[PDB]
Amino acid sequence: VGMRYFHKQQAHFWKPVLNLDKLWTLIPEDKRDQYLKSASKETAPVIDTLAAGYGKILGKGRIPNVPVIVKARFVSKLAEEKIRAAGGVVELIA
Amino acid sequence: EKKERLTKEAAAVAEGKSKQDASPKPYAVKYGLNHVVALIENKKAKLVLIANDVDPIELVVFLPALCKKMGVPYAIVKGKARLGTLVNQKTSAVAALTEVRAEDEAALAKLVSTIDANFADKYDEVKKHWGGGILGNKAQAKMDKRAKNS
Amino acid sequence: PILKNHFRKHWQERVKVHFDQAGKKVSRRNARATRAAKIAPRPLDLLRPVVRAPTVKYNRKVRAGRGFTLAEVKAAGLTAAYARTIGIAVDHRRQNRNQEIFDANVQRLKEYQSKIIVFPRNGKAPEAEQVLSAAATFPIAQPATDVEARAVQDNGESAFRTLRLARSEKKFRGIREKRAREKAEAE
Amino acid sequence: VKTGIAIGLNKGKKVTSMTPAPKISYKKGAASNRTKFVRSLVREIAGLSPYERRLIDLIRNSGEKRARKVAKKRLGSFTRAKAKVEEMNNIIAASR
Amino acid sequence: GAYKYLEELQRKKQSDVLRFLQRVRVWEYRQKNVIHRAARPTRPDKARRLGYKAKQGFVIYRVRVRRGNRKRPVPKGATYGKPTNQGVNELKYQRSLRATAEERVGRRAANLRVLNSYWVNQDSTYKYFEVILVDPQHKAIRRDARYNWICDPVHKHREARGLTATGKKSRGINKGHKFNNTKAGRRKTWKRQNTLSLWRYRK
RNA sequence: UUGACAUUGUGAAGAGACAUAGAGGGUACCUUUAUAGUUUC
RNA sequence: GUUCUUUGUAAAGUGCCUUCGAAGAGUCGAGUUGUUUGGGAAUGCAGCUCUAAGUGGGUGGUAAAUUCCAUCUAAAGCUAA
RNA sequence: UUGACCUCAAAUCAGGUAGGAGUACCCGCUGAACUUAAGCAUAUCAAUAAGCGGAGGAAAAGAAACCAACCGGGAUUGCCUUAGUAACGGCGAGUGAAGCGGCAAAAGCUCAAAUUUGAAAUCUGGUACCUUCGGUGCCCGAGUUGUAAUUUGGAGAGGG
Repeated sequence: VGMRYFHKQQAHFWKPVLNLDKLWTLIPEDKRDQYLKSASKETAPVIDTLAAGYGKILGKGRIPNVPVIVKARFVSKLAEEKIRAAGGVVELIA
Repeated sequence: EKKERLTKEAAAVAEGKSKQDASPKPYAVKYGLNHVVALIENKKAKLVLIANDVDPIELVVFLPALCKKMGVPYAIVKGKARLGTLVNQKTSAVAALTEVRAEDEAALAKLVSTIDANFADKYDEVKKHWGGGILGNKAQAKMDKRAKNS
Repeated sequence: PILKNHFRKHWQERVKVHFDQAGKKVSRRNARATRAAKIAPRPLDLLRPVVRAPTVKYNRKVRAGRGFTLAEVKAAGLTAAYARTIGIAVDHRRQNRNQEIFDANVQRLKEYQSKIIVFPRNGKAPEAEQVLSAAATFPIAQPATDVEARAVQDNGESAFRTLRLARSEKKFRGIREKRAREKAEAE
Repeated sequence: VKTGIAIGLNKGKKVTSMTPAPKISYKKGAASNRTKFVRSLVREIAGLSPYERRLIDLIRNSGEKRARKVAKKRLGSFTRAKAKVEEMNNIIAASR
Repeated sequence: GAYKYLEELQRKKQSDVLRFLQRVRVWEYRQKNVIHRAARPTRPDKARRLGYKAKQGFVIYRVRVRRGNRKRPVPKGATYGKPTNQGVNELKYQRSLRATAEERVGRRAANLRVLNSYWVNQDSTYKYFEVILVDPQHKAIRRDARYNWICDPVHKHREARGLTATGKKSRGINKGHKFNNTKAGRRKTWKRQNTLSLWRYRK
């Protein structure tokens, strides 16, 4: 149907998505409650999505009010905009 | 001679603590083809002789150019077998002389004056002609009687 | 559904069934015990470097490579040919272009020369009680990226406009270079 | 030096580089003092090959546009045809 | 030495000197037999780089083979099959001519082991070759452990299995992405991936 | 069965073109000429 | 575990400075024909015609020109599990 | 006349070796059709059966003229996986790999191309002795149209 693509290899296309629904399962349970009982910009829990094995951060559901530092390779428009409502930034790691 | 020479040194080294300097400096021809070509292109040879008949002819054909290039008085002596006997071999295919004793210096430099007269100075016009237009004597006398009648 | 089975060929000749799965495992552990008596004080495997994997999907990890280099062995203070007899793999065709890996391997070789003892060539051969694994003693641990909690700093760069403009510059790089050289050749 | 983001003109993580030792077998093509002498010596013994007779008879006659077109055909590629014709200009220049 | 002055001058195969040596020596090789012994190599530089060492036990044979395609031996052009296979004069014989000329002198000199071979000269009807052979009984070879690997009886008839220099070319054995169908033997990598593998506990 | 390429060389004439080798000659030009050359039928 | 022997004015390894640094041809590659592969403006192998270079050569899965970068070093060889 | 050399021969010459069998696996060449497409010619069956040559306890492959586009891996082999995917095909029937990841096992290397030139330092054979899978002495030969030492690209060499 479309154009032909010679020598395809699915390592140039590895990019698993991660909805903002989950977004806190990457933090373990015993640390999960402590950062929820802190609205502190002084201590935001750093989430490294690439170490967990997630390429892109997509915004699907709504997150709590706590500000979070998120590190990822790719974020979308509504996903990045929803974190700034919580007062958190997105550091583009490569 | 060499087996006699080493037993001479083996007493002279062990007794007189010598550095094998009981033996004098040699003076002899150099004969290996990978060695003579290395003794040319350091301008280190005085004469270089060349056998005319070599069964791979291709082995030797660069020597008159390379002797002309580095300026060494080459010569083409007849016989691969003749050069072998004077170096205690069967065949030798080249022979060259680096050092000569001081008394025999004059007979060498006289000899080079005849050798360069034949070979190193004719080399410019040797390249500009071809050889091999000879014919067998039936075909030779066939074309002469035509050329006589013409 | 349509389903693709590739069985038109004479496949019943070439069928290999692995009933020897529990058989060859028992015949493999008898090799690791026969070798462990022939190599009797020595740890049955050489020491392996630390290597970061290629191919964007997997470059987040770190991995046991093949051998160190000619450079990491020199920086630890020993020659390459003496290194292979001590028990250290040396790979001659690999290169060092990253500093954090280079310091990681030299640190890995410094610790190896303290944990070993090398017997003299002369004799009297003290008892040593070998350890069957060298890769268990010196485990490959992942490096640490960041700390668990940092402070939020924000400058409003919006982080998607950044990825959009980085995208747009690569697409139009050559056309913008073509306009400038057509502009500069005016008169 | 990379930029630190995933896409762009210079994508990838930023690390500190080391520029390792130059390998000997990247200089396989650079010849010698010796084989400059040898190849120039053989060139005057062998002379010229017959297709290279026509190449120097084509540059003197009909420019270098047609000569690259023949030397593409006699040789393999077009990138070899530059180097052979440019060699044949060095022969005519050395003739004068 | 003459290592390079021959090597560089060998490459000028259409200069006025080498096409004289080509036309004289093509005459002499027709007048002899098909297989006959050279007392010494005509190309000492090319033999020496291929493993030759002028000592007792290295034998230089010269061999002459016909030039051209391989006409299929069916009689009167009868083929008896689907019309893809009906061709006769256009089939091309996967082994090179160089590897055929090795197996010819290998069957004749049976006590010898074939080291390698190389081109010398050619004609409209024939190509000429020259095969270097080693004698694994001779005591100059069975010592001096650079060359006593050839005594080992896994190296019986290297030329007939395609293990020589021209054997590994025509099998197409080198590393790379172009050699996928033949990297470790074509019939081994055929039989591997056309094989149903089944375990005790079916995955 | 017919053509091309390879095997396939060497001569003497003939018809050209260039490279060189001087004279003249209205960076050059160009009618001329010699030779020792490389090639086209 | 022992015992008999000095092999060696021998052999090997490491720092710094300067000059060097040789590296495989009827081959690599191109056309064409046959065969072949998943290979698609041509994946290999083979026949024939042409036939390379040295800061070069192959490869970088769309043919071509222009300019770069990356990566190994072909046409010779041995070797357990 | 006499003596070498090069090429080619002859001996029931001295000492050796190859053939043939087996063929389950192995490395090559040559090579079909029935069959599937509801006919059949490209295709498929199949780069298979038969035919022929060659080895071993395994063989073959192997220390990169590699994979890649990354923060790069690092000889070959085999298994799990990539995958019934990219791609090929009267685009129909049908066919169909590779790189990265995890494991089994891990081992590297040497010739050609440097003048030993203040010394062919190398090797077969014979003979005599001997502690005999061999050693030493002697004599014929081989060999400079290049046998040893030195170096193999990761380097390395001549000098200081």
